[PDB]
Amino acid sequence: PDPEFIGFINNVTYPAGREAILACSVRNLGKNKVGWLRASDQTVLALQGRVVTHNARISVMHQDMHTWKLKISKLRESDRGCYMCQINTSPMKKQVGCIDVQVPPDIINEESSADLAVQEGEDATLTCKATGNPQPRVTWRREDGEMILIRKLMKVESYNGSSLRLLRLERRQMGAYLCIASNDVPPAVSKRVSLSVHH
Amino acid sequence: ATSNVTTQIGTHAYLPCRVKQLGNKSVSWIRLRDGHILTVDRAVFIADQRFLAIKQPDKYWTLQIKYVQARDAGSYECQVSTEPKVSARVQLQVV
Ligand SMILES: *[C@@H]1O[C@H](CO[C@@H]2O[C@@H](C)[C@@H](O)[C@@H](O)[C@@H]2O)[C@@H](O[C@@H]2O[C@H](CO)[C@@H](O[C@@H]3O[C@H](CO)[C@@H](O)[C@H](O)[C@@H]3O)[C@H](O)[C@H]2NC(C)=O)[C@H](O)[C@H]1NC(C)=O
Repeated sequence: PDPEFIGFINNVTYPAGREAILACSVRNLGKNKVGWLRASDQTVLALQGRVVTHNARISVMHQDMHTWKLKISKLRESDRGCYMCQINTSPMKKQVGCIDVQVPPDIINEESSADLAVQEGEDATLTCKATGNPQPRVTWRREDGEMILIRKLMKVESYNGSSLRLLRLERRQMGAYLCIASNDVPPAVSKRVSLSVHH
Repeated sequence: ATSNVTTQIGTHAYLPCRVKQLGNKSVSWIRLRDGHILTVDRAVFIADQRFLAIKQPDKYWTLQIKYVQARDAGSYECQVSTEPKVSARVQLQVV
């Protein structure tokens, strides 16, 4: 009779480079048909057992008459999002499966501080811009282990933020600063930025 | 072409696909309000048989909606199955 879904599409979380499979199960499909739509950019992916998109990483598979599979190989971060399995009943029936594509942190040297020099008592902002999914946290600490000095100024052994803002610099504050970028997706990364303070 | 098509209730609407078909890629129509897949090439997915995809020799496609009703008004999108897609919208106005 009227086709219906068996369970719900299971949602997946993979690092980039892995393969994602979304299974859409239907009972009594009859003469109806199953289509796939990528929801983020409303792109038709497949219709029945045929792939529509010329994206060569995406395919569809059908063995058990009830289960319709969407496969995305070598997951890219832009594949993240939800995927609609449509049954052409009237009114339409649909389920959605979602892909979380995790990306490990990466610090961009172009948009991040290189070794810099400042005159004593001047200001100096160190900055590490980071990419990743989830968006990576950025932590600033001194390689030698001394506490950084920022407004309460006060002594902290770590600062969370992309831009470490140092002002009224004194001679003690010269040396190597680490910015660590992490998002619980391994591996965390760090950039080593060296600050020199002239008299 | 045009992104605004006006059609009297009860007459056939012809929605231009304002994007050119490239090579052997497919041409598909979707309804934007619900994401409902309508046509893929000449295959009609939606059960409503007033919907028809017309393939022209010069690679410019058309979505025909026979006997337009008020409920048909809204935005439609033509898309060519490159990755990323090439797409163009059409507002159908019913009068
Ligand atoms: C995979 O994820 C989908 C989607 O989940 C939701 O949307 C995402 C964008 C995220 O924001 C998620 O955090 C968010 O929860 C799950 O689908 C949802 O499943 C529930 C079932 O618990 C659906 O609710 C029901 O709908 C049925 C009919 O379909 C009714 O009979 C029930 O009474 C109940 O209302 C809900 O509609 C559905 N949402 C969508 C958009 O599809 C899905 O369950 C999940 N997969 C698994 C295996 O958990």
